[PDB]
Amino acid sequence: YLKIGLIKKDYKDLTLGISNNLLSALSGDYDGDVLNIIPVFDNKMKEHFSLLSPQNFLVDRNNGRFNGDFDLQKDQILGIFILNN
Amino acid sequence: MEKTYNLNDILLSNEYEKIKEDIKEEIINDMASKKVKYSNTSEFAKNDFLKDEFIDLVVDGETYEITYGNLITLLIVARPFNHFKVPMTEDLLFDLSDLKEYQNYYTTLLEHFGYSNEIKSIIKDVISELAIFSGDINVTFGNTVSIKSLIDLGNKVKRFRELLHYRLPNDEALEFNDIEAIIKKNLDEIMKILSETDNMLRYYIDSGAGINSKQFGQVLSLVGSKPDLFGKIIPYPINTSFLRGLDVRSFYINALGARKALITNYQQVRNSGYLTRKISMLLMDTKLIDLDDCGSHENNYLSINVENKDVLKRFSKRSYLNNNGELVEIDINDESLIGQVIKIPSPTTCASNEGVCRKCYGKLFDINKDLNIGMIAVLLLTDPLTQRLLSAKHLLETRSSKIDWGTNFEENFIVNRNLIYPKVYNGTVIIKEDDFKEDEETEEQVFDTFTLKSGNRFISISSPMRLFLNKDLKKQLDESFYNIEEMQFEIPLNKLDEGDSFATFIMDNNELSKPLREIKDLIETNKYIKDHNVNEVVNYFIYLLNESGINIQSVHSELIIREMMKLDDSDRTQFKNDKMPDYEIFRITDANLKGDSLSRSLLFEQVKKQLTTLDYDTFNKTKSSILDKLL
Amino acid sequence: MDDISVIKNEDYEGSHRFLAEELLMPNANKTDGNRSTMFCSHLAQAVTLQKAEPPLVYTNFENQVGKYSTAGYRKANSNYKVIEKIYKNDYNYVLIVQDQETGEYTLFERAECEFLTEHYGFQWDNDKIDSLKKDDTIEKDTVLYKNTCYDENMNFGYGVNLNAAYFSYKNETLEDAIVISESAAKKLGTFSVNKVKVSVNTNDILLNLYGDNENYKGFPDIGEHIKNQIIASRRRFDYNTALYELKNLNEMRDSDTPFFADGKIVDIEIFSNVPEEELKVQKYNEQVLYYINKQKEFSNNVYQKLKKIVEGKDNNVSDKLLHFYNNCKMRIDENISYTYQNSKFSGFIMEFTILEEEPLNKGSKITGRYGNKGVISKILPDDQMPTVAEGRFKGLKADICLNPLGVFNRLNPSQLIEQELNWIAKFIRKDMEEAGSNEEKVSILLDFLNRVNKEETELMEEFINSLNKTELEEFLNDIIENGIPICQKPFFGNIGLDELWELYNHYDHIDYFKCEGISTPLIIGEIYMVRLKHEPHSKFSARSTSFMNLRGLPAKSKNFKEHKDLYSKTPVRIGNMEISNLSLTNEMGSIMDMLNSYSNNETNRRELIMQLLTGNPFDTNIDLSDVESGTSKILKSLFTCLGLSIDDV
Ligand SMILES: [Zn+2]
Repeated sequence: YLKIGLIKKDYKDLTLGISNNLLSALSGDYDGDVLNIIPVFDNKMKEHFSLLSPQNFLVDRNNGRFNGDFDLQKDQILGIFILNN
Repeated sequence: MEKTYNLNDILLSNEYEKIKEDIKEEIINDMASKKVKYSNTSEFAKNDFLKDEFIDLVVDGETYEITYGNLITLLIVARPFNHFKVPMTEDLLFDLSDLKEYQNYYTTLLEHFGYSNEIKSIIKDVISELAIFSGDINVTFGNTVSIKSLIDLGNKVKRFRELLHYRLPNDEALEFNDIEAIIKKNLDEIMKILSETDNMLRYYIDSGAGINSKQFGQVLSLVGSKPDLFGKIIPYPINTSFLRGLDVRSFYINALGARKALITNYQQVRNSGYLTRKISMLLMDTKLIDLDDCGSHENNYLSINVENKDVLKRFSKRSYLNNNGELVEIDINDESLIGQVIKIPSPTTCASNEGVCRKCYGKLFDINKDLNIGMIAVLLLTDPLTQRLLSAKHLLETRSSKIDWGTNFEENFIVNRNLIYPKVYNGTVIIKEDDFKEDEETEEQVFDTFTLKSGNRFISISSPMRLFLNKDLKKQLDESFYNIEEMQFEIPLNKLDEGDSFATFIMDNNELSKPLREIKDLIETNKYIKDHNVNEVVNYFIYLLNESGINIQSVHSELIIREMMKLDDSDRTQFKNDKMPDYEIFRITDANLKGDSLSRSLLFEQVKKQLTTLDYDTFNKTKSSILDKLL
Repeated sequence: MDDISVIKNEDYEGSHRFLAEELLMPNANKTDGNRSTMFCSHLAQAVTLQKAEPPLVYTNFENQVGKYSTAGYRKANSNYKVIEKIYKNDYNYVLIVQDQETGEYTLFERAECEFLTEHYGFQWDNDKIDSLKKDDTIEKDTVLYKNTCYDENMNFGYGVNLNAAYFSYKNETLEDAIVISESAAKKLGTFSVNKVKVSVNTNDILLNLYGDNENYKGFPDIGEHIKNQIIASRRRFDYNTALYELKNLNEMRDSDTPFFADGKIVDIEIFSNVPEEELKVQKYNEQVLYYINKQKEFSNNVYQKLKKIVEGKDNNVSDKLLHFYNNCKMRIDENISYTYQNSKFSGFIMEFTILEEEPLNKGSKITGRYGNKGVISKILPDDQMPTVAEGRFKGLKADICLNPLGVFNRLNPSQLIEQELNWIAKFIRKDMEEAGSNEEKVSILLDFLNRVNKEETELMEEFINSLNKTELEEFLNDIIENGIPICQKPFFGNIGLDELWELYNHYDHIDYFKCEGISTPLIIGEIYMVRLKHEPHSKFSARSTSFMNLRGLPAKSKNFKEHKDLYSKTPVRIGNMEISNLSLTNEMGSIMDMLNSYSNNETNRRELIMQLLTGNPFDTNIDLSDVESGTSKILKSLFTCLGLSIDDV
């Protein structure tokens, strides 16, 4: 359950700009495969489907701990490692 | 850099954001100004960056010495204390150099603020900000892969060049397991050289990102033996590395492996959806109720064997009965439970028909009560299993097993790869006519026990692996190498020219997908289910999960197994009685078909037999489901 | 098993008979089988490039592939003499020729573009056939028209050469993504051709979308370009609605049917079953009458001019020429009737060929020759990219930037090899430029080549010795600026690790480039890049309300194929697994409301559309009815016919 924050200003550009940390939860990569978008209109439906928001998936349901799928990807890991070590 | 920073004062001050940005700007500008120098040797060059310089941090009145980059990362990770205006606590601190601990911090954060929605928002904010700064570090401090890096490291360290130019000795005979051990030794040495010297690839291998030991070792050193499409180990190994070159035979082996990978992917695309569909359809209706005690009998709580550490890891936020007789939480860190069998309140023994109680699910209830439980369980089981299957078969690997050929065989014969060679080309090999049996997969004749006569002595040999005789000797077997009086084949080794193999054998490696397949079989084949009871199926499930490496908590697996079983009474209250009620465990397909829910059975499989025949007792089904609303 | 024992390495020595597609991949010895399979698929997924260049690092088997593929060039196998040239359009004409040896008569047609399927096609270089006039001579080997993939000397190139670097650009290269400069984006442009048919009947009339008050044009002329992305629009005419709807025929109305396409017209063909007199009366279809008369005049010309050739008993006419003459004679013949899909059509049918140049966009996939797939993440200004500011190579910028994380894990070392060889080639070219003696230049070049591929060195020695001094100077200069060709054959003749070791130890001066603002010294070098067919326009779909099926449930329509719609408007399916995953939220009521309002129930859909159309735009709260869904009705009817009826307990 995601939120639109920007409308792209170019008619030629037709690509959903998704955050990198979202890749692991989707179990997907930038191979060009198409993702499906279903807009949610009703406010009650918004509060009901908010359980699929990234915040609710931050807590890994197996261990009750932080989900590593929403943590840093390997490139971000390289950056942070260079910075701190 | 100001040498001293007060952590709690920066966190409480409203100038926190601009201070973070100023530190970030200073670090990135200093990195852009300077250039990295690689010694490519054991000694490390004098590269002075702003991130490497140390600073003193004042936290709760104590001084901790950390780096400047550690400071800016700590400020990013300390957003909750600026949001809530609460002082930074020294227990909420860790080694910012070790990345693996970061997750732990986050977890503690979730526990420290009571799993508030606001603390979750702050975690997401910290992740976003840290990612942006990671991108900045990556663009300013570049990352690059090139061949000249390895070439220069080999220039400085000759051992690296020797390993990169390594070739397995074709002068002397080598068995498959020795080849595998050679690959492992040389690859470990390569990784050690990469970690112990200042090369351009040091950050990759030390960060664990961008370097896989097996693939990178295939690139640098020998590739090794590769399997066939049918899972049989191909005899001729790939001596040269991909960078060094390849041969036409090696190219054929490589293309065959690639075709195997594509075929595997194609078939798993079809299998995964079916498996996950069955399990999800069964576990969709699992529920939870807020009742502390369901009345389940303490004797009815099933038992589990704490055989190893992983089995103890499966049970977290799980209850167990002490020797006083009182229910008490399980602490995973305690090793006193190992080597013991413990009876635990289990979801499979819950006596509430409305839903699982707080006791049988555990303390995790409050965490997972927002979402559907059975769906969480089925997803947690189905994602790693399918991903592991696909990745394991896509990563073509050889698992050669050591063979004890025997004293007679080893002293009178010589084995090299898949080839059997006579030490001396004299004497005669006698083989009994009946012992030339037929192998099913080979569709050709094989001999397992043969006797060789040399001089006055007659030796008898039995081969651990089936042996295919050489083609030239087999061609003349019936014409001139058979004695009808004795009903035995006598083959003179004198006829065989030197360097010609006496026989050949095939070897099948132990694929990495066997425990995962056993998981799937236990769920579907019903072989283990019919003979065994719940206490042993849960242990088999946990043991197979450890064998496969899948990390899923045993509570979800217990739910998966619970939904498969059907009570003969079909009433949960019977679990409140003294002894376990009558039940029968079924396979995943039969569970919902033989179940009591109309919607999950009609919308699943075998609509024809359900509507036409009463074999599934479909007309008697009256139980409700959420899936009923879709009808 | 031991079957592979039949493969003898000695038998396939100095041989490339086992390689097929891989022949176009340099250093195929070093790449893994998976990446090679990806390359074989990419060769099919490749698109024609307007600025195609021969590969800098090549296998020399590429020109053979170009020659034996017959779809890009046309060769007049025999010696011909141009009998005549007749013009259908300024962009399309026809050449009638005669074999000087055999005496048979044959035909050659020209056009600006060729269409393969869907929106895929390419432009032509018709300069050789356009230079031909009447009574000219065509030789036994002559390229009458060629694709852009082939250059002037028939060298074949399937992609461009781009300066690349392995770099992490603000985490925009995560997984596998490419950031490319605008200047490099210009070189990675392709053609898009579409054959769109608009059918007009007596009921519908065209709209004056193009032109002024004096001139009525419903569709662009041959040379004109498309405006507002609409080829035409048609209104159904009925006498009851004619008084108000027909007025203001210049502007669009909600009742009109529009047809969408973008580019430049290059050929229009109109087939009319209407009597020509009625078209003469109608002002709105005057342009159709003009083009109809143009086609009829072209056919009259071909008849008048080729009757003697076709009907001469002591003459031989090719079957193509005979069929062309017969078709034109049928078109000029009286009582001619055209049928589409085995049915006589009312009115007329217009077929437009539209050609445009589509450039590189975000989401477009470009790959190399070693299975290195990549999706363009950002197209950035060429200044806002790694620039080197140290040494002789100052001012050089990276055309593309690739992910460096898992280059080793992908088991494709040939990428790095090509980059390294073009990188050292840069230094060789600079050393050549600094020298003032031509002999010194050829000495440096032959040294480097002998270090790489010896056979190319011998061939270049022969080629240089054969050249005139002015031709040698041109050769040297263009090599200095454009680049040096290096030959790395796929399996035999490639440069291994030890050869690169020798090259790196000899040229001691060569070192990593230090770039502005980047701490890590990196390497930039030219590698080959090809463009794949998959693109953001390929699978884009956006449906709000579209045609409903006979069962009252949403379903796809052929409108996008007929160019009646701009985007697909194709409905997504919510799978059973998707329902299971959505069931994580225990609000089954909201999921059922979603499915009912979007698909199952008509009343809920109408209510949703009305709430969104009128009410508060920023706060949308809907109340839905509990009327049974149409899917439930279909289920009820089917089970009733079965003899069973589901009833709640
Ligand atoms: Zn219970």
